[PDB]
Amino acid sequence: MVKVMLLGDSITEITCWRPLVWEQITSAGLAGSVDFVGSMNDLQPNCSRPQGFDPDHEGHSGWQAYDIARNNIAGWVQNTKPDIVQFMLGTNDVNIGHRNADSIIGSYTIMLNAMRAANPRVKVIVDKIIPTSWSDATIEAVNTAIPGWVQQQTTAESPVVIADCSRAAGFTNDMLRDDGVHPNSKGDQFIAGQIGPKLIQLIKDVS
Ligand SMILES: CCCCCCCCO[C@@H]1O[C@H](CO)[C@@H](O)[C@H](O)[C@H]1O
Ligand SMILES: O=S([O-])[O-]
Ligand SMILES: [Ca+2]
Repeated sequence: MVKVMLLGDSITEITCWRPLVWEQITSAGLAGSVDFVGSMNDLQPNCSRPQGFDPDHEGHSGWQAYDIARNNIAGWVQNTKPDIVQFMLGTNDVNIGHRNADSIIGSYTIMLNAMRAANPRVKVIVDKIIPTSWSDATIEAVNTAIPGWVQQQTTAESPVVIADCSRAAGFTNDMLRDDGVHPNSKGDQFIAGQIGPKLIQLIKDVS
């Protein structure tokens, strides 16, 4: 099976886009070919769970890319050896850590280095980060940086592709919960529509 790790923070852990992506995989005829991997397996009870849903993920509410890069990622990828890694991180670096864009892209680099050390053929999706309701400018600065980072980092052996979940790709405030940070059902549909097709293409590419 193709092993996929859905790495992230609360936007991965406590949201419902992962079931939608699994549905897409199912619809593509790939549910028997795909194993979602990771240390966590919680899903909120208000999400519409497809039957057969693979609940494993590597989402952690409140965790920062800074910390994950330095303390956790090597363990997680060493334990699971994913073929594909999809992530959105950085929201807590800003809102909790008060870190800048240079910090966050640096932490990206350290995470990707660890993913590749575990698997030099890993295929990676980096998500441009959803906006906060208040259009946090350091989040946008990370988003403006992601394409250059990808250009610097992507290789034929280990491609890095972008799932653009940003303001600029259509993420509206109407897609946020009342806390101004997490996607509501509309934002989950949007997220799943950006990630799911890139993830399906990568799955198909895995040898
Ligand atoms: C720094 C932000 C860290 C994560 C805060 C997560 C807040 C999640 O909030 C929770 O969402 C649930 C639905 O998903 C609701 O059922 C709960 O009542 C609510 O507390
Ligand atoms: O969860 S509903 O507000 O889009
Ligand atoms: Ca699994």
